[PDB]
Amino acid sequence: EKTVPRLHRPSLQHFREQFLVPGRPVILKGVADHWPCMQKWSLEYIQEIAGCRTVPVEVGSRYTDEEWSQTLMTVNEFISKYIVNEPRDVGYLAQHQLFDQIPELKQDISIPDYCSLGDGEEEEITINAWFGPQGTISPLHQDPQQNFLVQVMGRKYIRLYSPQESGALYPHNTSQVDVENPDLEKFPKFAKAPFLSCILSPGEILFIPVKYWHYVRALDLSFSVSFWWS
Amino acid sequence: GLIPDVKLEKTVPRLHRPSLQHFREQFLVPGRPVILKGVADHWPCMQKWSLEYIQEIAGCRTVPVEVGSRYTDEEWSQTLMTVNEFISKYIVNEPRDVGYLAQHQLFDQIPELKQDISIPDYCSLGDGEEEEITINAWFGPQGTISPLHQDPQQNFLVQVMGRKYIRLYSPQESGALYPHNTSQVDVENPDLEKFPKFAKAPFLSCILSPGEILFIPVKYWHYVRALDLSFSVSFWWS
Ligand SMILES: O=C(O)CCC(=O)C(=O)O
Ligand SMILES: O=C(O)CCC(=O)C(=O)O
Ligand code: NI
Ligand code: NI
Repeated sequence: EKTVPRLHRPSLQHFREQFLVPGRPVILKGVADHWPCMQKWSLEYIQEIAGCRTVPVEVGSRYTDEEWSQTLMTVNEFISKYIVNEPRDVGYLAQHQLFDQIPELKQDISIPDYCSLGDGEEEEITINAWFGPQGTISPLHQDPQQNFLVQVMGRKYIRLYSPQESGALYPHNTSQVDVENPDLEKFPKFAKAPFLSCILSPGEILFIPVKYWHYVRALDLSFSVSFWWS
Repeated sequence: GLIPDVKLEKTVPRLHRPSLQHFREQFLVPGRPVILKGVADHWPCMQKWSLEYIQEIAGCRTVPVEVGSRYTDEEWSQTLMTVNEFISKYIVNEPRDVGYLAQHQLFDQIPELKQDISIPDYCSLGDGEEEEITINAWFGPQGTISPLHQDPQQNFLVQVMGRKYIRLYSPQESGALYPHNTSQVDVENPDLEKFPKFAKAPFLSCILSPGEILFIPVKYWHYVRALDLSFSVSFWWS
């Protein structure tokens, strides 16, 4: 497939002019790979620091509002039931501001310098945790802000469609199409829609331009951190 | 739950930042207790460690919690629980029984907390190595009691939150304390008949407040009762 480009610590100017302004995706290397989270986060570290904390957990496909659901449980309960022993069902600790809830963890991360290129102020950047077993899947969708998706534990497969291709994406903000199991009959335009893809690995940051369409499956036990900014 | 009448008892002397040399010659060598003022009062823990701060950072960690008084081995016991469950059951609202997060090396367990304290300069006067210093947390509701006892090293007990009534007896007074090392005597309710030699034994005492450091010389007998919700840090050094 066509792969998202990878750059080691590109200047602020180059990032702005070649990716930010024109809305082109890119993977940034050498930027987050030495944040303390990269060496510190593990099942055991997370359980030790945050195991007792209460967090929202998704179960089900996020294609339709009616198709998924969240329940509150401790981090230990979530790891026990959905990661370790020995998951029948798929649970995802997704889209949760864990780092406002647990300021100890926020110390293990950092706000990417590139964020200073936007209009908004730093305090207004939304930082979400995405913590889950191999096999979690976020259906194709778009978000209203710029995004730096930081991979911390494990790898994700990520597929990206320009907003220029919204039409071939048979929306309902979220696509009706199962990106990895599409129905060629029900949505013909899809299969020839062009895209970029990647396997996002620890230390790596994917820049997802505002409104850019993205699909995401965790290949391993996974932990990512997104920064929604403007 | 009564603030004792300390101005009627001999008080431990208080000094503001005595010099190392004065501390060495007049307190360490002869083994005399003293309260050091103006040394720890600006440690970050002094402003930082509210009850809510401690719960936020440390809440999930498992910690040993003592129940019962330590007058003999069989009279007390420890339960391992989270800091949250300790605070919940033994600190907040109206707890029925007394629990004490006592004598626990919380600072090796949660190293970030080390940034909020320091090794007192005076420790460099000992023979030991800085790494060999043992730092313990003592976190408990109003009313915890540590019975009269001695420890085998020098001690700087730093008060961070709340106050403690402390009574001290020199090693030369052991006879009048009826050791079983620990004493059989309940300092604040002594049995005069069973322990006749206790009433006249000489002692120093104090109410130790936040920011203050109590120097307990090696083997000096000490008894401690928390007057409020309390948090102390001890440095056992040699
Ligand atoms: O990582 C995922 O599973 C979804 C990420 C995402 O949609 C986002 O960060 O905006
Ligand atoms: O703070 C207490 O209750 C006891 C302190 C103590 O015995 C010590 O630090 O040696
Ligand atoms: Ni998204
Ligand atoms: Ni002691």
